[PDB]
Amino acid sequence: DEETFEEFTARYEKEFDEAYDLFEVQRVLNNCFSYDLVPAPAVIEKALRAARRVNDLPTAIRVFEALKYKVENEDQYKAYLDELKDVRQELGVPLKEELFPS
Amino acid sequence: DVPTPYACYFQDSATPNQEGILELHDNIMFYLLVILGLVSWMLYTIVMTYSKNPIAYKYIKHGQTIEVIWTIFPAVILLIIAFPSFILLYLCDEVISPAMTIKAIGYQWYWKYEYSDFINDSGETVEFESYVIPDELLEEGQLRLLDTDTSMVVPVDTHIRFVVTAADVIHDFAIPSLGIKVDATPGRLNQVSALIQREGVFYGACSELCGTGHANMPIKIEAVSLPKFLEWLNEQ
Amino acid sequence: ANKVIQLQKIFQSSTKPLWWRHPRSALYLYPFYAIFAVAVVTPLLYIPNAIRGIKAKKA
Amino acid sequence: MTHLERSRHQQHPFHMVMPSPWPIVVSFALLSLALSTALTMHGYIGNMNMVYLALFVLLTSSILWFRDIVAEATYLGDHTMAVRKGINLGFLMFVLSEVLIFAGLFWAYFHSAMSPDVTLGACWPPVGIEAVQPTELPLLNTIILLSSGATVTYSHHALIAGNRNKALSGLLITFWLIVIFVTCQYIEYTNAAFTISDGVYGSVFYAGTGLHFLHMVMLAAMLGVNYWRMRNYHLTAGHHVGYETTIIYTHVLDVIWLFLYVVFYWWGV
Amino acid sequence: MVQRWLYSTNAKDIAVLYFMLAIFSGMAGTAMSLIIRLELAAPGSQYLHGNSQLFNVLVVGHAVLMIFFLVMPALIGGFGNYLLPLMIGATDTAFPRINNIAFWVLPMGLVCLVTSTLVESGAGTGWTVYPPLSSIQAHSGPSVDLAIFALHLTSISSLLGAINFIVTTLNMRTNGMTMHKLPLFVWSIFITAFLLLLSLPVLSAGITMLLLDRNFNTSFFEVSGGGDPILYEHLFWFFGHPEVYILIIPGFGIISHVVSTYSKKPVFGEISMVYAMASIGLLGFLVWSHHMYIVGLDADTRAYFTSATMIIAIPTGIKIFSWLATIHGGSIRLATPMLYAIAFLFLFTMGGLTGVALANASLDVAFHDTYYVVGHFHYVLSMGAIFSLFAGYYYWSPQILGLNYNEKLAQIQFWLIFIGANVIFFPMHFLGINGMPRRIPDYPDAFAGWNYVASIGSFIATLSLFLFIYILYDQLVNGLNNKVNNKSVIYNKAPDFVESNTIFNLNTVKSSSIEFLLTSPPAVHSFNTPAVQS
Amino acid sequence: SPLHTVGFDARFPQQNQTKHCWQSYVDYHKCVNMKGEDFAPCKVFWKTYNALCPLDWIEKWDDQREKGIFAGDINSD
Amino acid sequence: VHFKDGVYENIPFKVKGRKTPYALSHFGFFAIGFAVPFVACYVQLKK
Amino acid sequence: TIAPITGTIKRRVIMDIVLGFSLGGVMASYWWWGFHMDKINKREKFYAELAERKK
Amino acid sequence: GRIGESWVITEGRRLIPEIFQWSAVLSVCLGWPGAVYFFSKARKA
Ligand code: HEA
Ligand code: HEA
Ligand SMILES: [Cu+2]
Repeated sequence: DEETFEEFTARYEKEFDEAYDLFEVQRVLNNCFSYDLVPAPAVIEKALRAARRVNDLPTAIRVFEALKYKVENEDQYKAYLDELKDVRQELGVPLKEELFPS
Repeated sequence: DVPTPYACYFQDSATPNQEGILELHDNIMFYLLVILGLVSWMLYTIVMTYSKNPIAYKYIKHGQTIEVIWTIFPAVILLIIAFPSFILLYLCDEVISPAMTIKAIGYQWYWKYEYSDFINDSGETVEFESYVIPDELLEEGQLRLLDTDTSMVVPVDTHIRFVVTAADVIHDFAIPSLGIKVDATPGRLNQVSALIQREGVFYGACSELCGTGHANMPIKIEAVSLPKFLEWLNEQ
Repeated sequence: ANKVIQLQKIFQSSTKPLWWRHPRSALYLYPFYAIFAVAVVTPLLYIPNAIRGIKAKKA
Repeated sequence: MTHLERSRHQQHPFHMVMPSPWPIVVSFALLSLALSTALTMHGYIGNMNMVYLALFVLLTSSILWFRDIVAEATYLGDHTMAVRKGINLGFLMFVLSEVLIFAGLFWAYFHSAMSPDVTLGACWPPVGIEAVQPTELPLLNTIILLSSGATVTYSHHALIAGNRNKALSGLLITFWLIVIFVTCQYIEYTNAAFTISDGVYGSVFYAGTGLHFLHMVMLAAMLGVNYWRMRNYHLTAGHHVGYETTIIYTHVLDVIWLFLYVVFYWWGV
Repeated sequence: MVQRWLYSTNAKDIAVLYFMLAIFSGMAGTAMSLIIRLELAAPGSQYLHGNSQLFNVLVVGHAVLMIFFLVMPALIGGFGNYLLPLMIGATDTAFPRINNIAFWVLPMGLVCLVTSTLVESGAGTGWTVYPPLSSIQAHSGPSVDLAIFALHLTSISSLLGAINFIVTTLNMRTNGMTMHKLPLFVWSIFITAFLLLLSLPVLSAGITMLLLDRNFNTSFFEVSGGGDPILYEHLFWFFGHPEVYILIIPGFGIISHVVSTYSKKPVFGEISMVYAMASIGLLGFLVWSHHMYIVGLDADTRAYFTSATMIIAIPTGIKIFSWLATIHGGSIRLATPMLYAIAFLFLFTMGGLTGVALANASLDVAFHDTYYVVGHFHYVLSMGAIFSLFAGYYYWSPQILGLNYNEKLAQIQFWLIFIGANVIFFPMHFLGINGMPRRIPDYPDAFAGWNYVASIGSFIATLSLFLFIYILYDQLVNGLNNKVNNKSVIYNKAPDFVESNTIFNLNTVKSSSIEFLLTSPPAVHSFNTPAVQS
Repeated sequence: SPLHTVGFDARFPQQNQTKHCWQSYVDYHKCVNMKGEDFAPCKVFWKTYNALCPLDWIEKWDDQREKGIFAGDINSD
Repeated sequence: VHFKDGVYENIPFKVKGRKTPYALSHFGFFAIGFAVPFVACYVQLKK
Repeated sequence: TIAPITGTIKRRVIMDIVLGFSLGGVMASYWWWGFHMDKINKREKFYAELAERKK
Repeated sequence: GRIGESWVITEGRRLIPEIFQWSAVLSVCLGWPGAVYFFSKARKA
C-alpha cells in the first residue's frame, strides 16, 4: 500500500552490517519475508553476506528454499533462476544440489 | 393439513396470508443461503490453502478496501431483506372485512369454542367443547394423539376472525397451515382476521405448555362450502 | 482511644485467629447451627420416606 | 529491609485471611432459610419459631460480617488509595442496583401512560378504581423527609470536613429523623391504605413501599455501628470508610426520593 | 482438605473448584438430557409410563442446569478468576471472600432442585416461570420455591463475581496496561459484567414479586385482582436477552485469543474488536420485547424491534469478518482448538443467520415456540458454550495444571462430539419448520425418523463425553509419561520456517498473554513484583 | 358474506388496529340506547362490530351493561 | 498457603494411598453424576 | 528481477471473495430453479381447481 | 516480464479441483439426509 521499497531495503542492509550473530540475521530475514515485498537480489546478497559473516550454512540453505517458495507471484521462474545463480556464483555457497537428490 | 412425514419444507398453504409468509420466507432464505455459502466457502478455502503456508503475512492490519466493502454491503443487504417483510406485514395485517368471528379460549388442557356470530335455532349462541379422543379408546382409522371427538368448521372463500383468550393459563393458537399464530392471554383479547381461499382439513395443536397434560391438544379446522356450512349450522 | 494501640500491639504479638473480639459469642453460635439446621433438614427427607415410591404405573 | 517489605506488601491489600468459615456458614444459613420457608408456607410442618430463629441467626451472621467489613478497615487497616476507590465503587454499584430495583418497581405500572392496551386496565387515571389511595397520604412524611435530608446532607459534609461536635449533632439529628420515620412506618402496619381482594392498582404501590423499608434499617444499622466505633474512638477523622458510605448513601437516597416524587403523585391526578 | 479447600480464600485454588463443579454438573445434565431424548425416540410411553409432569420437570432441570449452573459458572467465574487476575499480574484479586461466598452458594440449589423433582409436586412449567402456571393455582408444593431460591442464589453469586471482576480490572490494573492496550478476553468479561449488573436486579424483583404473590395471597401479574402477565413477560425477557450475551461473549474473547496465538499473526483491529463487543453489549437492551411478537403489539413497535434486531446482527458479522481476516494469509497448525474455533465459525454463524432470518417481526407466526427455535439456540449454545469451554480447556490445561492430554484422543473426541451435535441439532429445524409444538413428551406420528436420528446422535454425543472424561482421567494419571513420549504436542506454536531448532530452545513460548510465560503454577500469591510494560 | 361487503378499507392507515373497537362501538351503543327509532346515523358500520370486531368483547360489554359495570368509560345512560 | 509446590496440589486428589487408585474416585464421580437423573426417574416411575 | 512487487496485498482476498460470492449465487439460483418450477406448478393447480369448479 | 501466468491457467487448475471437492462435500452433507430418506421405508420399498 504505497510503501517505498528503498527505506526498508536500506534498513535491511544496515541491520545486516552490524549482525553480531545469527539472531538478528534470523529476525530481520523473517521480518523481510513477512511483508508481501518479494526480496530484491541485492537484499538477498546482503543476507548471504551476513550469513557468511556468522558462518552458518544452514541459514543460506533455508533462505534459498524460502526464495524458491515464498509467494506464488504468478509462478515466475526465470526471475528466481537469475536471483539464485547470481548469488550462488558471486562467491560460492554450494548447497542446492545436495538436499534435492536425497 | 397433516404434517407430511420426513418433510424438510413448509406445509401446504391454505390461505393467501400463509403463502405470502412462505414467499417472504423463501425470499429471505435465498440471501441467507448465498451469505452462508460465501462464508462456508471462504472458511473451506482458507483452511485448505493456508494450512500448508510456511510463513504468515503478519503485517497486514488495515485492509481499507475490504473494510469499506463489507461495511457498506450489509446495510443494503439488510434493507433489501427487510423491505419484503414490511410489505408483507402491510398486506397481511390489512383488516379487510373479517366476515366471521368465533371464540377460541384455551381452557385447562381442553378447548371450549363458542360460536356467537351465528345461531342454531332462534337467536341462541352455539357452543361446544373439543376433547381429544384418548389413545386407548381410539377408533380405527383416526390420527393418533391428536384427533378429537368434535372439531370446528369454517366457510371457504370468506374472511374469519379468531378471538383468542384463556381461562387460567396462557395457551397458543398455533395453526401453521392456516397462517394464524396468536397467544392466548388469560384476560386480554386479540383480533386476527384469517381469510381462507382453499378448502380442506387443517390440523393444529397449542404451541404453549399447559402444565402436564398438554401432550394432547386438539385443534382441528375443517373447511366447508357455504351450503355445507348452512347444513352444519342447521344440524348444530 | 486508650485501648486501640494496646489492642493492636497485643494482636500483632499474638498472631492468632478468632480476632479476639467475640470468643464467647463464637463458642455460643458454633453448636447452634448443627443442633438446629441439621435437625430441621433431616425431617424434610425422613418424612416422605414412606410417601416415596409412587410408581403410578399404567398400562 | 524497608524496600523489600514495601514491595511485598504494597500491591497486596489483601490480608493472609485465616480459614474463614463465613462462606460455608452463610450459605448454610441461606439454604436452611429457603428449605424451612418452603416447608412452612406449604408443606408438612407449620412451626414458626424455628424458622424465625433461622432468620435471626442469618441476620446475626450478616451483622457480624458487616461490622467486620468496617472494623478490619480501621483496627487492621492495611489499605491503600486503590482499595478505597474499589470499596467506594462497590458501594456505588450496589446503590445503582438498588436504583435499578426502584426503576423496575416504577416501570411495573408506569408504562401505562396513554392507555395502549384495551382491557384489564389501560385507563390512566384508573377512573372507577377509587379505594383509599396510597397516593398523597404519606406525602406529609415525604416532605419532612426531604427537609431532613437537605438539612443533614450538609451536616454530614461538615462531618467529613471536621468530624467534631457538629458531626455529633448531625448524627443525633439523623437518629431522631430515622426514629420518626420508622415510627410513622410502623403506625401504618396493618391498615395503611387497604388490603388486596380485588382491583390491584394501589396494592402494587403498597408492596413497593413495603419492600423498600429495609434500606433505612440498613442505614440505621451502619450509623449505629459507626457510633459505637467512634465511642470506642478506634476510628478517627482518618480512614473513614463508613462516613463516606453514609454520605454517598444520603446523597443518592435524596435524589432517588426526588425522582420518586416527580411522578406517581401529581401525574394522572 | 477442609483446612485449605473447604475454607478456601484463594482465587486460583477456587477456580479449579469452579471447574470441578462445572464438569460434574455437565456430566449429570448430559445424562438427564440423554434420558430426555431417549423417551423422545418413539411415540408413546417407551420409557416414561405416563406422568408427563416428570418429563416437564426433567426438561426444566436440563435447561436450568445448563443455563445457570453449568457454563455461566464455568466461563464467567472459573475462567475469569483464573485468567483476569493472572493476566493482569496482580498477586491477588480484591476480596477473595467475595469469590468464596459466590462459589459456596451453588450446591444447595442443586440439592433443592433434586428434592423438588423428588417430591410429587414438581416444577413442570418450563424453565421460564410464566404465571399463573407456577403459582398455587396450578403448581403447589415447594418445587417452585426451591427453584426460585436457586435462581436467586445463582444471581447473587453472579453479581459477586461481576463485582470482583470490575474492581480488579479497573481499580488495580497493572501499570503497563492502559485503556488502549488492554487484551480482548478481559474486555469481553468487563462488558459481560456490565450487562450482568444491568440485568440481574429486574429478574430478582420480578421473581420476588411472583413469590410474594404465591405467598401473600395477592396477585400483581395474575388476573386474580386485575393484573396482567404481559408485564411479567416484559420483565423476564428484559432479563433473558442480556443473559445469552453474558454467556456467549467470553467465548468470543477466548476464540479471538486462540486464533491470534495460533495464526502466528496479530489480531485484526483490536480497537474494532472492542468496538464490536461494546456495541453488542449496549445494543442488547433495545429488543426487550422482541421475543414476544405473538402478543399482538402495534405495527410500529414490531417494526422498531425488528430494526433493532437487524442492527444488532451487524457487529456480529463485523466480528466474523475480523476473525476471517485474522485467519487469512497466515500459517495454521491444525490442532484441536483450531478445530473447535472452525466449528464455531461455521455452525454458530449458520445458526445466527437463521435466527436473524427468523428475527422478522411477522416470522414468529411460523417458528416461535416450535422446534425451530430449539434448533436455533441449541446451535449457538453448543458452539459458544460447549465448544468454547472445550477450546479453553485444551488451550490452557497443559500449563494451568502442568498436565497434557492425548492428542489422538482429543481429535477423536472432537470428531465424535461434532458429528453427534450436528446430527442431533440439524433435524430439529425440519421438525419446527413443519409447525410441531414444543414441550410435549408425546408427539403426533409424523416425524418419528427425525427423532430417531436425533436419539442415535445423542448416544454418539454421550459416548464422546465418556471418552472426554476418560481423557481427563488419563491426563490426571499419566501426564509425566505423556510429556516424555510422543503422545502429545508440547509446543503449540511451532518455530517460524527460517529459525533453527537449537536457537529455538530459548524461544519456547512467546505470545500476547503472561500466563503462558509463567513457569509451572507457582504459589498462589505469586508475582512479587508487578509486571510493567515499556 | 357473499364475497362483497366493503371492498377497500381506508379507515385507519396504519396496520395495527388494537385501539379500533372502542371507537366503533361507543357510537353504536350511544345511538342504539338513545332513540331507537331510526338507525340511519349508525347505519354505515353494521359490520364493524358484528364481524369486524371480536364478538367476545361485544358479549362481555353486554353482560357488563346487564351487571352495570361497563368495561369502557361512558355515562350512566 | 505458600507451602505447596504446585504439581498436584491444585486438585483435591491424592496419588499417595492404596485407598483409591484413582478408580474409586472416578467411579464415585460417575455415580453422583448418574444419580440425579436415575433417582429422579425412579422416585416417580421406573428407570 | 521484476521490480513491481507488493501487488499481492489485496487482489488475493478480492478474487477469493468474489469467486465465493459467484459460487454461492449460482448454487442458489440452480437450487431455486426447481423450487420455483414447483411453486408455479402448485399455483397453477390452485388456480385451476379454484376456477374449474365454479364454471 | 510476465513469466508463465497468465493467471487463468494456474488459477483454474487449482480452483476447479478445489471447487469440485467442495461441491462434493456439500453434496454428501446434503445427501446423507437423502440417504436416510431412501434407506428408510418412505414409500414401502
Ligand atoms: C449448554 C446448553 C445446552 C446443552 C449442552 C443442551 C444439550 C442437549 N439438549 Fe437442550 N436445551 C437447552 C440448552 C442445552 N441443551 C435450553 C436452554 C433449552 C430450553 C428449554 C425450553 O425450550 O423450554 C433446551 C431444551 C431442549 C429440548 C426441548 C424439549 C421439549 O421441547 O420439552 C430438547 C429436546 O430434545 C433438548 C435436547 C438436547 C439434547 C439431545 C442434548 C444433547 O446434546 C446432550 C449432549 C450435550 C451436548 C452434546 C453438549 C455437551 C455438554 C456438556 C456438558 C459436555 C460436558 C463437558 C464439558 C462441559 C467440559 N434440549
Ligand atoms: C448462545 C446463546 C444464544 C446466542 C448467541 C443467540 C444469538 C442470536 N439470537 Fe437467539 N435465542 C436464544 C439463545 C441465543 N441466541 C435462546 C435460549 C432463545 C429462546 C428459546 C426458548 O425460549 O426456548 C433464543 C431465541 C431467539 C429469538 C426468538 C425465537 C424464540 O422464540 O426462541 C430471536 C429472534 O429475534 C433470536 C435472535 C438471535 C440473533 C439475531 C442472534 C445473533 O446474535 C446471532 C449472532 C450471529 C450473527 C448474526 C452472525 C453475523 C452475521 C453476519 C455474517 C452478517 C450477515 C447479515 C447482515 C447483513 C447483518 N434468538
Ligand atoms: Cu432475543
